[PDB]
Amino acid sequence: VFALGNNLGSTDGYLATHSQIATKTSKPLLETSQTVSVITREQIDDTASKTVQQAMRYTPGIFTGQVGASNRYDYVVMRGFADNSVDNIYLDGLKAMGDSGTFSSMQVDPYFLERIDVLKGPSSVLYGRSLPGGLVALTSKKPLYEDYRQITGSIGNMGQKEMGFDFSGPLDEEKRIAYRLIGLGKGSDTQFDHVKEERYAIAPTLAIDFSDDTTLTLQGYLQHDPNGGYHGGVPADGTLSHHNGRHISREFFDGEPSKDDFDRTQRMFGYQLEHRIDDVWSARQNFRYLDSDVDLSQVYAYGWSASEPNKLNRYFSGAREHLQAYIVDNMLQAEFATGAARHTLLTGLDYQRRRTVVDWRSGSASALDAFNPVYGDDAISYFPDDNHTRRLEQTGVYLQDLIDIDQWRFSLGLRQDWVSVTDKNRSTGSKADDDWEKFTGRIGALYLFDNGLAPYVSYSESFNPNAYSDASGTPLAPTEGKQWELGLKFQAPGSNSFYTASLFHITQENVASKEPQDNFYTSVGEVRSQGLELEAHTQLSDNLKLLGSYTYTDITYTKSLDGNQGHTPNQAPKHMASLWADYAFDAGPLSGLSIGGGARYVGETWADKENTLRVPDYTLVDARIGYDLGKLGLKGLDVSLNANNLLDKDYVASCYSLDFCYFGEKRNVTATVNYQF
Ligand SMILES: O=C1CCC(=O)N(O)CCCCCNC(=O)CCC(=O)N(O)CCCCCN1
Ligand SMILES: O=C1CCC(=O)N(O)CCCCCNC(=O)CCC(=O)N(O)CCCCCN1
Ligand SMILES: O=C1CCC(=O)N(O)CCCCCNC(=O)CCC(=O)N(O)CCCCCN1
Ligand SMILES: [Fe+3]
Repeated sequence: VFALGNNLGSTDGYLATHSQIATKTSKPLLETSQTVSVITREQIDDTASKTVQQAMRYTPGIFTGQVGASNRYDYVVMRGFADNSVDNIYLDGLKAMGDSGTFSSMQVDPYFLERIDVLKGPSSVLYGRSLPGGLVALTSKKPLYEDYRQITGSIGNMGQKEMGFDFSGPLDEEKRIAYRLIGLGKGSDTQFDHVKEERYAIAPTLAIDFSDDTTLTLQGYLQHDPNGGYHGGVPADGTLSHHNGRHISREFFDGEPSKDDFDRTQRMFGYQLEHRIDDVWSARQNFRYLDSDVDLSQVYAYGWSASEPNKLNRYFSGAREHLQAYIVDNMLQAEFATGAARHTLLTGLDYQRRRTVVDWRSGSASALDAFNPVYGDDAISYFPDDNHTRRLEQTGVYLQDLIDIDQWRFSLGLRQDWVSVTDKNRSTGSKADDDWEKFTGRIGALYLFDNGLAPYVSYSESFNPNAYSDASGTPLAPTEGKQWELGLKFQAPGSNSFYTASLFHITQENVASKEPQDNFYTSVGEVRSQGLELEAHTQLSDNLKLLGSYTYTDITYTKSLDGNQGHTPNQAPKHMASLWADYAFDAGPLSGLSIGGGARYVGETWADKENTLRVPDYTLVDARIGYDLGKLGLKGLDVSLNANNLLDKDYVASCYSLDFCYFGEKRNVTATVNYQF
């Protein structure tokens, strides 16, 4: 059993029935007064999904183009909140613990994942520090109690190759002890000249039942990315328009092949202890330690040379980083009745402690011709080194009551947080030391009709430490999100279909803002995001699987000192939609064959905060072919072929500014072989 900290749903095709993302305790999606999406293991594979970021490319309210084709980090823009989008990821109930103010942001390979859960809007009441768009919860693969052995191989264009294996099963005659061990190797060239991606990772897991009342799960995850692909951008001039009559290629490398390194070693171990006391009382401890090394050498373009017609000015960034982080979550849940009301009452205490030691170097590099470049002129003019030790501590105390009474489903949550953040400029010897406490709350109400219709309303709050500091060097007040949400959910009790609509209004406060004149920030900015999401998961037969989505997002700087009080953030499409279908032939000559694909639409986005032109809209097509050769008498063998961006469209996915625009991925074609023993 054991609802606390577990999804416990069911899954069929692309549709999950339950999640714990919104509650830290298993709850049907239909009875949860929040917007929750679930991306199934099957959805990841069918779409040939290569990262967490890309796996959401079919999910409403999520923009997946912040840095275009780059795969170095998972940038998850939620409900138009692009800033700190790298810090939205949770793994097995615990904040991932990257430091978004450094290069040490972690990435979880999808091959280790069983599910991806997406919670929209402010959600600090259960998690502490987080962004106003929502958050993403990855659920790792766990030991199975029956033997499972899979081997997979993939090959593609762009020099892609990959190997994985996934073995699981019980170790004891009684099936109280089970393991899973997963490993993988991969490599890629990318559309971009002279770039490599490469990764090696292994994940051991051990599960032990001390009895029916107690389970301990032991986890390891060790990952080495000796190369980091491409993580650059080029000027809008001449990507979005011609530059002296020519266009920059989508394969252009703005760096120096002799000085382009990204080495990230991420080492994690942890455990989850599950103890049932009573049919009433349950307790859980989730724990994870992280230790990572990141090494970076990057020459990048930054604007056009003022003197040399078709050359870009270039600069150099260098970094060596060591990140350490501890996270524990202590949960105690009471399940009990009080007359007609059934209560699910949760109390928790969590603790985050992080230290990041960063030695940064920078300088000026030679200009580079943006059309027919000559590489090799790699001398750097160094700027002053900039060395820091960064520390963060977060202690949270939270309370939640899920109250079900007749057809009502209510949610009440409160959390008090103590945050301490410090930054020792180790070059200068100075230290910024700041302590804060924040109170956050959430209240939800949903009415469940007996046909599977569920209207609901939600109010929810969030906070995040401010990345900026004021006229005295003291960091500003944490930013704050507040959200009103209205929704409607529908599942016909027969069907394997599910439909939702969500209407949202998010206000974000204490955003840093200053007049262009000034060098100092004040916490007087405000941002508002409002809109509508529609999501459809259908099975119209036991062969035909559907997904669809529509997103309308109106985000605006409602208060700014910098001239921008009235503008729309860049990297924030007003309109998005997507649709994916998969058809499996199940009897007859074609049996064992599967066919699939889909299309996703992103509306225009602004290239800059100043709003001076648009990044055009784009429509991409995906397609798939699978064949289970077991149907030809070799059981456990299946093969598939995938193509994303099937029409090979050449587009800018987005721009962070007028200097930095990113290309979308060209067609990515994959062939996969899966064999179970
Ligand atoms: O370590 C760093 C920041 C991290 C970074 O920049 N990465 O690229 C790594 C990925 C983490 C976040 C994704 N990027 C952003 O959120 C854009 C940040 C931005 O606007 N800047 O100007 C840069 C910040 C100035 C200091 C530069 N040094
Ligand atoms: O140069 C720095 C510090 C180094 C750094 O932060 N790097 O990422 C490495 C080099 C950036 C190259 C372009 N990177 C992108 O366009 C992705 C977004 C991003 O990462 N930014 O930092 C946005 C601003 C980058 C310019 C200002 N800051
Ligand atoms: O304002 C700051 C700190 C805030 C920050 O880092 N932002 O990104 C603010 C978001 C608006 C700017 C969008 N992007 C760019 O201008 C490109 C690279 C970048 O991001 N820079 O900051 C380098 C610009 C120098 C600005 C001075 N430093
Ligand atoms: Fe950067």
